[PDB]
Amino acid sequence: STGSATTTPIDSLDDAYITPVQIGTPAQTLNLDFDTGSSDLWVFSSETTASEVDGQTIYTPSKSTTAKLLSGATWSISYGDGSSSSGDVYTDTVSVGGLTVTGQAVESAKKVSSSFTEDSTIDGLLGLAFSTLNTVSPTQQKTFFDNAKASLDSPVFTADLGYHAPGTYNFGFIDTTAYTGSITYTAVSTKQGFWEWTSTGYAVGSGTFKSTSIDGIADTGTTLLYLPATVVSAYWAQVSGAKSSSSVGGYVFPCSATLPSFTFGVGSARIVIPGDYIDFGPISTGSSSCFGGIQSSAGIGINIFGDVALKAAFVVFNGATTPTLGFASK
Repeated sequence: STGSATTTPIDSLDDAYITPVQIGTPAQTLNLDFDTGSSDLWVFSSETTASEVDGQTIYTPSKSTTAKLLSGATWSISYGDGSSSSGDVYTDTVSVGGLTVTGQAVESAKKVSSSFTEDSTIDGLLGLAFSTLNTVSPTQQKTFFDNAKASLDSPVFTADLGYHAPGTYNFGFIDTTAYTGSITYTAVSTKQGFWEWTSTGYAVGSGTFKSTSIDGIADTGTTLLYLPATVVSAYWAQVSGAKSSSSVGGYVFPCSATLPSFTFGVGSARIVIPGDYIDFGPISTGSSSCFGGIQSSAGIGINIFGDVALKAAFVVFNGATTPTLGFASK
C-alpha cells in the first residue's frame, strides 16, 4: 500500500503545515500538523474543555462506529515551547491520503494550552518520530507510520514541504519526479527517539563551505532552523543591521534586507536554503524589524532542522530496520 496527501502552510509565513486526515467511521476529517519531532497523534475532540476550543474541527468518537475507548489510557505532552495538552485515548481507523490504519491510537484532548487553542487552523498533531517517544500511559502506543509500516510497499515516508505553497507527504514510496539529482542518505540515531543525524557543514551565501559535524534532528513540527551559536553568528554577520535581540528572543534584521542563502551538508551533498526562506517577517504588525529564520540552539540542548531547512529539500524518512534519512534538492 501507499498514501499521498497534500500539506498546506497554515499562514503566509509557513509557520506550520496542515494535512487532512480521516478519522473514524464515517470519516471525520481533521487537519493535522505532521510532526517528525514527536510521536503522539492527538486531536481536539468532543471531550476538550469548551473554553479551550477556538475554531478547530473536533473528533467526536461517539459518532464513530469503529472507535473504542482504550481503557485506562491517558496521555500528556509538553513541547519545547511551553505548550501542552492531555487527555484520554481511543483506537479508531485513521487514513492519510488513501492509506488506512485500523486500530490507531487517537489521543483525545481533554485539556489544551492557549498556544494550541490560538492556532484555529490546526486540529491536532500526527507524530512521526519514533514510537519510543509516545506519551500514552500505561501502555505506550505506536505512531501512524509504525502501524502502517509492514503494509507499505516500502517502509518509508517522504516530506516535500512547499515554500509559500502546498507540498506533499507520501507514505510507502519515493516519487522520483519530485526532486532533482540524487537522494543522499545519511545515518540516523534513534537513541533519543528522533530522526537524529549529523550534517557535514555549512556555507553562508556564496561563502566557502565549512566542514564541521553538526548533530541535529529533522523536525517538520518546528518552524525554524536552530543551529549552534557560532554558525548562527556567522550567518547573521553577513546581514547589515542584524542583531540578536533578547527582548524579541532571537536574531532580528531590517525588513529592507535581502538575505543570503544558507547551505547545509548532507554527506558530500549540499542543500541550499534560499535567503527568502529565512525571512519570517515583521516582529510585530507594521514593524520594520523582521524575525530571522535561523536561530541559535543554545539553551535548547539540540540542533533542529525544522521547516526552514526541510522545505528546501525532498526528505526521505527511511524506517527500514536500520533507519536512515535522505535529502535531495528540488
